[PDB]
Amino acid sequence: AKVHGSLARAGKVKSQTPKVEKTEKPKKPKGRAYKRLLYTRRFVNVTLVNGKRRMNPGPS
Amino acid sequence: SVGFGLVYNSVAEAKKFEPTYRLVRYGLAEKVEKASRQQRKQKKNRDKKIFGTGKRLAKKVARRNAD
Amino acid sequence: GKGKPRGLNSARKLRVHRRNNRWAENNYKKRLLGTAFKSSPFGGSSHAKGIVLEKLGIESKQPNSAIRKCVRVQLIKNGKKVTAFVPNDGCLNFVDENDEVLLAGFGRKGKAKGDIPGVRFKVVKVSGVSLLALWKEKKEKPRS
Amino acid sequence: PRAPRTYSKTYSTPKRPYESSRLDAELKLAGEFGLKNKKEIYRISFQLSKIRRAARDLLTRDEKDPKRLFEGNALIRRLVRVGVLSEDKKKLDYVLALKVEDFLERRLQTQVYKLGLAKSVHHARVLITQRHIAVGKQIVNIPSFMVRLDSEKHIDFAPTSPFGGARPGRVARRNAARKAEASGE
Amino acid sequence: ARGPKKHLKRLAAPHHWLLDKLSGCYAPRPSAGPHKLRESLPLIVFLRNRLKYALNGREVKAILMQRHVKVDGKVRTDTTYPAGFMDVITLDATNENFRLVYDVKGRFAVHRITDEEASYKLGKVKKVQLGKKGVPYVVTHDGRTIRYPDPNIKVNDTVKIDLASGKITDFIKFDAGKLVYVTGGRNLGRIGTIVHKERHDGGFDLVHIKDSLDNTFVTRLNNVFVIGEQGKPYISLPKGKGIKLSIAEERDRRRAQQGL
RNA sequence: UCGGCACCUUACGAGAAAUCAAAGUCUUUGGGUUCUGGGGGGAGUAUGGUCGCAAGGCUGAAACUUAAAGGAAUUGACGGA
RNA sequence: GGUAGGAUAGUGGCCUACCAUGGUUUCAACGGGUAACGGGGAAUAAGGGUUCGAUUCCGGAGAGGGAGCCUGAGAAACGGCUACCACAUCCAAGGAAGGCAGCAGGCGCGCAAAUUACCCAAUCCUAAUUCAGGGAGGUAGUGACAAUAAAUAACGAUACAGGGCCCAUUCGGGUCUUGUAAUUGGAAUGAGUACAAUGUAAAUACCUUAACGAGGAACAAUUGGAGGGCAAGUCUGGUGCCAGCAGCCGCGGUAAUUCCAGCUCCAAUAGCGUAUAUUAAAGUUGUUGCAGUUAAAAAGCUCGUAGUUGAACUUUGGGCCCGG
Ligand SMILES: [Mg+2]
Ligand SMILES: [Mg+2]
Ligand SMILES: [Mg+2]
Ligand SMILES: [Mg+2]
Ligand SMILES: [Mg+2]
Ligand SMILES: [Mg+2]
Ligand SMILES: [Mg+2]
Ligand SMILES: [Mg+2]
Ligand SMILES: [Mg+2]
Ligand SMILES: [Mg+2]
Ligand SMILES: [Mg+2]
Ligand SMILES: [Mg+2]
Ligand SMILES: [Mg+2]
Ligand SMILES: [Mg+2]
Ligand SMILES: [Mg+2]
Ligand SMILES: [Mg+2]
Ligand SMILES: [Mg+2]
Ligand SMILES: [Mg+2]
Ligand SMILES: [Mg+2]
Ligand SMILES: [Mg+2]
Ligand SMILES: [Mg+2]
Ligand SMILES: [Mg+2]
Ligand SMILES: [Mg+2]
Ligand SMILES: [Mg+2]
Ligand SMILES: [Mg+2]
Ligand SMILES: [Mg+2]
Ligand SMILES: [Mg+2]
Ligand SMILES: [Mg+2]
Ligand SMILES: [Mg+2]
Ligand SMILES: [Mg+2]
Ligand SMILES: [Mg+2]
Ligand SMILES: [Mg+2]
Ligand SMILES: [Mg+2]
Ligand SMILES: [Mg+2]
Ligand SMILES: [Mg+2]
Ligand SMILES: [Mg+2]
Ligand SMILES: [Mg+2]
Ligand SMILES: [Mg+2]
Ligand SMILES: [Mg+2]
Ligand SMILES: [Mg+2]
Ligand SMILES: [Mg+2]
Ligand SMILES: [Mg+2]
Repeated sequence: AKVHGSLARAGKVKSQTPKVEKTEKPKKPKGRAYKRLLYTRRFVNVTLVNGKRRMNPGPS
Repeated sequence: SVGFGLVYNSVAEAKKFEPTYRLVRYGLAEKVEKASRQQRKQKKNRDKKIFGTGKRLAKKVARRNAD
Repeated sequence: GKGKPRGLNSARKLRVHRRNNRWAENNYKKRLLGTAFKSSPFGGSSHAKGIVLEKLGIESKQPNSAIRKCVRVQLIKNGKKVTAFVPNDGCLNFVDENDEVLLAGFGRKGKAKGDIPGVRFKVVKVSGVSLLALWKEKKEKPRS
Repeated sequence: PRAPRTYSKTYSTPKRPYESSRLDAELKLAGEFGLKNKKEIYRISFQLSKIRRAARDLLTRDEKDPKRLFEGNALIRRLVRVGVLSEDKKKLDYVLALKVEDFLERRLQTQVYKLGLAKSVHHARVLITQRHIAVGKQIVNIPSFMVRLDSEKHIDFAPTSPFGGARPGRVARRNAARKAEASGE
Repeated sequence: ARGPKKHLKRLAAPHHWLLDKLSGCYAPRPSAGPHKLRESLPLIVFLRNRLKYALNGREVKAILMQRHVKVDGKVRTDTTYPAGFMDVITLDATNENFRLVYDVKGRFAVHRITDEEASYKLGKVKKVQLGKKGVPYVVTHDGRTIRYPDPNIKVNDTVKIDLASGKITDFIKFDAGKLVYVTGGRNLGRIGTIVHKERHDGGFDLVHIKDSLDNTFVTRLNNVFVIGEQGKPYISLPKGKGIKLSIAEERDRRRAQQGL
């Protein structure tokens, strides 16, 4: 249990992480209309029903 | 709209039983030009210091601290 | 006959035996002796304010290889010295030498968390301006 | 010093936060009935928990008990009146068989859609919220209103608040004022 | 502590006054008087919360300081005057006379009586004693002392008080067969005369009482008020005749009397 | 035939298994009763008391630490079997 | 404990005088601790329970700490007095005055808690009293303590999924549009703003309502997560056992599903996360209901007192009537 490790590197990765601004996008609806959007994407017009269903497919 | 109504038998009995604030609302009593409550309480506590009418106190003060 | 007495007039023996054996649990022992108000630097409290004495670098337990970036803190209400982890990337740059931190527990009710030896507390606010808000972008630390 | 004000929580969260079956069932419920929240399902589950616990403690009582007859008949009468339990089927072991969809069908947001008048549950919600639909001649803007089976025939558009008449409406009036500004007088 | 309490918290008031929980921290504390604090009804609760003749306490004071009300013949301009059981309230305007009797739910109902019945009240004899110079008196349930009673008047009997002079007109013994009105306990407000009486030397004599639908009930002797013989009571009786129907019979009556 | 030290078979049963005529008659949970235990350490330590000539015995913590320690069996590998 | 007296409003070792030797205790006295006011109650629990109750009601105690007393029906009163102790204010130094655990407010203490506001209109109380007084109380302010309800959009036409018709023959037929055209059209409404009215003691706010009030309807919803537990990514960029994450198991040493980000997705949602305490989960306190051969645990063995527990036995049966 050694308590005098070097503190020079504190914040290294976050300080040298490249800055990407968030992409401006349309707003999503809030509340009742968001649960409506979830229900249409999951149980009404779902097509990605491989096995059971998937929600976040990546590039294959 | 739902509310409550009183019709007194006469306007003398209306003035007699009707509360002061409702008579001020209806114009049948003048709003009094009284003071604020803290000023009234402070005046009362000032008067609690004085015993008697205080005319002798005022003349003794004006006698002692004028020369 | 299953060891314990069963008879209708044996409630004294049953209750005295339960009172004696209740002492073997951790929580009942700790609650009844008042351990949190005699031991436990946060003397019964959830949070405690303290003054930073020093920035320490604790080397993590094996098989983890890192320096953990803690602070040594003297508690204002109590005078006890504790070591508190400063949780996020950076955020030891946000503390200072000799200023004010609000400290909380660290999840496991005593009992240091993870690979971090001997550290039972974390830093929640420094200078009353909330390390999460300092870390995101939200508030700025006061200079004085 | 005063009398304390009584208040009660009206819902309960499930013990298991992430069950795929339950999350699928409640999203199915909120899509069928047009709900804002999982809290609107949790409230109905809370009401069923209380109804079923009451009917259970009455059902463990012997039949022809005075409390069983009085409180069980009052429970049955309330459920028949609100329409969750049918106008037949007036037994305590059939109110244990009640489910959530029975109460969700009795909402004003479901009844407004069911009795024409709305064309969707999400249109029903924003008809109700927007000071349209009147249940007697009383405007209600609460979608969780529990229509009580003798108000169903009286649910209609409000006397005020157009689609019910007596005045055009805010953006209709402004747009007609703009067309009067442009075209004529 | 340190002396007599002058206030009464609301929620410490008697439940039969039916005071609303909100709209004040304080209940009207009954004054000292003929009846107890918890066995009585203050005049502000009668005139504002029962008859609805006054909306405030200030209107109760304005009614009372015009000497319209009188309790048991005398005027009683006290707002929190403890009007209790058998007390007669006479309101001169609208010519109303009331006798304070319990309805069978246990509360003081509004029971309008006539001017003949308002002339008298009934008093349960609480003790029979000799006063000084050897004069006998009886003490009734409302604190009245009546000198020179009949020598047949014993404890737990009921005298009839003439209320223009506080004199005993006639009286009813306590013996098997005669009506009982119940003025406390959980059988409060009931009627039904008798089965018998069991003695229990040392404390709490008990009375068995069996109403006209043959439902027996036991009451303590101190909660038992004789109102007459079986049939023809000496008072008028309130709306219900003191039967105490059960809740199923109450709902079977209330559903009937709302559809015409 | 009664009483004893045990043994052998079976598993009705029990058990996590090894095994067990008791370690059975236990979620189909109550024959009577005493004592002991509540994750591993720290620790049978410190302190207080008590007994002993002493060695020691009896009673007996806590701070702190820890994510396993352990039990039985299986397969493998290894053994100066 | 007895006798007598004194004192008391009165019983009484309450005190006194003279006697006697009692009173309590393993059925736990007495002593110690309490981060103990007690109760009604509260949280949670299938049931049995566990934990909390300073705090709206009731009872008690206290007014910096002790003690003593006056008055009075009632106080050992503290918005009464007296003394001492502690603390502290004014002063011409001679003296004099003090008690926020009332209300508001301050300092300090701390993780931790609001206006030096308005009013007696309500509820009640007090008075000689309908009238006066009331920081009791009510009203507003501050207030994400907790609780209730529930906005942040809805609906069509131009584009496309196909569920299709008579063997749509190859897409036409009077099919039938939920997802996509950061398209296109008019409707609807309250957040806000306010004329007034109502509200109210006077207001504010609610409720109602004239005129205003959305197209990116910028009138823009957040907080935590996306390896497992545990719902959601082997997507891209950066870092390279560092920085950091990670309740636990674990990830990071050059392709990181876990770090820091961007995109997308998930969960709850005007809320969501963290720390502590506690309840369920915990049959891990076990009365219900644990375990003791080997996992923790049968006292080395026997006697033995309290405690607990303790064999069987004593009017059973038959008939008749009323009778819910
Ligand atoms: Mg699959
Ligand atoms: Mg027994
Ligand atoms: Mg409208
Ligand atoms: Mg008091
Ligand atoms: Mg009073
Ligand atoms: Mg078995
Ligand atoms: Mg344990
Ligand atoms: Mg252990
Ligand atoms: Mg020792
Ligand atoms: Mg082994
Ligand atoms: Mg004497
Ligand atoms: Mg004596
Ligand atoms: Mg004596
Ligand atoms: Mg004794
Ligand atoms: Mg204390
Ligand atoms: Mg308590
Ligand atoms: Mg308490
Ligand atoms: Mg305290
Ligand atoms: Mg006191
Ligand atoms: Mg103080
Ligand atoms: Mg006095
Ligand atoms: Mg004092
Ligand atoms: Mg004071
Ligand atoms: Mg006082
Ligand atoms: Mg204060
Ligand atoms: Mg107050
Ligand atoms: Mg706070
Ligand atoms: Mg303040
Ligand atoms: Mg007032
Ligand atoms: Mg105040
Ligand atoms: Mg918004
Ligand atoms: Mg409106
Ligand atoms: Mg990520
Ligand atoms: Mg998953
Ligand atoms: Mg992760
Ligand atoms: Mg359980
Ligand atoms: Mg166990
Ligand atoms: Mg062992
Ligand atoms: Mg062992
Ligand atoms: Mg042995
Ligand atoms: Mg023995
Ligand atoms: Mg026996």
